[PDB]
Amino acid sequence: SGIVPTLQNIVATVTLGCRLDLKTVALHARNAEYNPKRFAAVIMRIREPKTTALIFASGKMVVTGAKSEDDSKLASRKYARIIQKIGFAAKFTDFKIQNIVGSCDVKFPIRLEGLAFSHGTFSSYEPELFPGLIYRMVKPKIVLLIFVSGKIVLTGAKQREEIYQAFEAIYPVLSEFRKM
Amino acid sequence: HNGAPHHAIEEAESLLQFHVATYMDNDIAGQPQALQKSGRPVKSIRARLKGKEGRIRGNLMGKRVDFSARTVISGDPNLELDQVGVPKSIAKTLTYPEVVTPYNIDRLTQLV
Amino acid sequence: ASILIGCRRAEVARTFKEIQSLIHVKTKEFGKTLNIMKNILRGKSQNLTYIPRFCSHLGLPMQVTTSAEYTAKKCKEIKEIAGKSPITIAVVSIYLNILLFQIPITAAKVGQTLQVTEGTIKSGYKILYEHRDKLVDP
Amino acid sequence: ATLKYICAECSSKLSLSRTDAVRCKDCGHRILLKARTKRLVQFEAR
Amino acid sequence: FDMGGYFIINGSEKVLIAQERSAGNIVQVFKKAAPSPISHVAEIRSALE
Amino acid sequence: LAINAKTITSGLKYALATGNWGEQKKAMSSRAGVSQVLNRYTYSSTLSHLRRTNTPIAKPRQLHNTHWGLVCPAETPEGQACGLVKNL
Amino acid sequence: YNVRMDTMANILYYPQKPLGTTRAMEYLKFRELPAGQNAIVAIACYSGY
Amino acid sequence: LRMKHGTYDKLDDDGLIAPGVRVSGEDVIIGKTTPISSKRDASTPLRSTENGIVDQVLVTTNQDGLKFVKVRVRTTKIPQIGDKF
RNA sequence: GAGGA
DNA sequence: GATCCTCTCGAACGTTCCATAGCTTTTATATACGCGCCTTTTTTTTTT
DNA sequence: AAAAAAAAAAGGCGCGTATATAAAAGCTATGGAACGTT
Ligand SMILES: [Zn+2]
Repeated sequence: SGIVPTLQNIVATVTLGCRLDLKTVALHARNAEYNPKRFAAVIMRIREPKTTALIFASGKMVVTGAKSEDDSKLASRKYARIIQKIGFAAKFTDFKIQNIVGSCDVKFPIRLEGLAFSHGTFSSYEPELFPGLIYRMVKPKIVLLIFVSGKIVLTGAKQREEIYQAFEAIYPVLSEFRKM
Repeated sequence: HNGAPHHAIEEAESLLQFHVATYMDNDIAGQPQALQKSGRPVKSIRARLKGKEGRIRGNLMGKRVDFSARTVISGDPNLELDQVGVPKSIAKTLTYPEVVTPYNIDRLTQLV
Repeated sequence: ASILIGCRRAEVARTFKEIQSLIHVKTKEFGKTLNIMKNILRGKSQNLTYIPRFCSHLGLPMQVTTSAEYTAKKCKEIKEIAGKSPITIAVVSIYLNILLFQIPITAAKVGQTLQVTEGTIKSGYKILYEHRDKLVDP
Repeated sequence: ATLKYICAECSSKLSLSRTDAVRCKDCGHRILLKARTKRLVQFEAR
Repeated sequence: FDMGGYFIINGSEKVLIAQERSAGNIVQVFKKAAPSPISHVAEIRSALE
Repeated sequence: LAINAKTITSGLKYALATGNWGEQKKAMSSRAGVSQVLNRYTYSSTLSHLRRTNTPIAKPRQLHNTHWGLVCPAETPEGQACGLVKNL
Repeated sequence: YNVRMDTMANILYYPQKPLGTTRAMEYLKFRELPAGQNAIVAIACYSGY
Repeated sequence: LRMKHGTYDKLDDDGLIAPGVRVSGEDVIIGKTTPISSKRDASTPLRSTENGIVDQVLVTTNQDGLKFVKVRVRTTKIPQIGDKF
């Protein structure tokens, strides 16, 4: 065991607590994107940290695309200021971790069919559909996306250890349903 | 009790009446037969008794009994007119209950 | 979900795609539903079977099928990209056997018959030719 | 050899545990015979 | 020596007994008994083949 | 797409296996008695079976002159069915 | 018969074709699958048995 | 808990009698048991009247994939006092 | 189905 | 009705329109592995 | 003979498959209403 499921992404929503002018942000801001016919969301991205700001008409701004919690936070604080840089009285309010997407590798194929027959209470392999396996640990509430290549993808989390602590309790089962 | 759409009541009433009817007699003339999930109609009570192996003629006026046997017969001119040659294996099976008296107690002891 | 449950329990091999060709399920909500249903039934309480079905669908004889059987049996122990959704591995084992033989069922017919990739077969065949060492019974 | 089953069609030999129930491995048949015993059965010449 | 002529259902050989029936499309005339009011009848049970 | 073959398949099979000529839902209203089990007791019994003949339900039990040469004047299962069952 | 597996088979040991035959029995393959033997019968009242 | 009171000694582990074995009475010929879900006996003794030799035992799978078995018993019948001719 | 008588 | 025995089988309807929750909206990502489809690659082709 | 053009596809990523979160903004459908309609 002892494999850290590296967070492949971290999501975070921050509310500006205001109401911008969506056309105004499109014309004035530089790293901004917003299309009415598709979805009324401002597509704002900053090069450092490289995340995306899912800014809606109601000031709900989502920070996605970082790999760590604070990068998804640091980008947000930059995100709010650049909105303030437009000329609005935006405010960095209501920051929260939304989701932590993460994957790992075990370097050995796993008997997911073995995982499914004994741990079918917990396993789900769809070789015809999904080359991984969905192993949802209740405590912590983490889903282990368990691939035949060994890719154990973990997400549905806002706690960094929750991804980590769940794996430490699941590797022996993969060694149970391993080949070599 | 739960509201009376006044003429679904008859639609269910006649149903109940029909059910009881065919239950006591599945052979009402000018009727459907209450079938049972198989095509075979239901064996109402009345048909449980109808003649020729109803209860009466089949289980009361005549039944099937123990202590009996059945076989092919064969003539024999060395049997007294009233005798009958029951084959040994049969006699090994049919029995007759004697009562132990001083007259037979020894013999019965030998038998047992 | 329950149909695949019944087939697996009675040892019947059935493709999600076959089941979906029976029923419009969108296959993704189907995946989630089968997952949850399997978990429910596990609370309430082996991939070789697919070979002969496709052997029949392609019209293949029984010795060919048993050659494929032994190939698939060794497939589990021949990681080195063994299975990763082993339906592809089964179909490539079939392709190995037909190429070992002289059967005019060239990849086009088998692919269009089994709704499989014309390229994943050769992707498997790449490692299959190296793997050829551990596949000769007689 | 000692025997456990016979393929019906191929008329060869075979052995099996509680495994498969079919497949004269050569012909892959589905009917097998129970490979007559060796109890040296006794018989009465009459 | 087996001569065929039968079906195998569930592995049990079944055989269809020929059924006899009256001929269709044939006109027939019958007297009727005294109690009836009709003294004669001509009947024809026409049917498509 | 979505044609219930099992309808025809099972319908034919069931009808043969029981001989109730009718529908699988028809229990008694279906005519029965066809499709017996091919008496194979003795070769000749088999042959005779395959050429048998039935009549449901006018003196039909009689032996009419027109049977000459078409139906065996002799063979018939005396009993209730005497005269009804015939053989070619 | 020894290959069929059906209920209730009865096979004679030493069948014999009849001595008195009819032409037609040829077509019934009877004299190849006979169904009895030729006993030396004697018609007599021997011992009333 | 449902032993047939006959004689199970004949058959082998697969609940079958090898052909050529002599049987009689109501010796079981098929040992089939059912789970209670320990497990009760649902064997198949042969007819209490008769006896003979197991002739040939055929094992196969049903149409649907159920393993299923046919057994044939051989017996010689000599004419007796009552037989019909 | 079977069916003997 | 229609003998006798074995033995085999399966005010209701419209009508309007608020009120529930969803869904679906993009967008981060691990894998395989599907078509998708660009483009240049690569030929085949036509004319000079 | 030689130039130039006409056109198939190969291979690569299309995105797309599923898998899993996490976010409410056009649309859907469910859920609620009782009063217009005979
Ligand atoms: Zn064989």
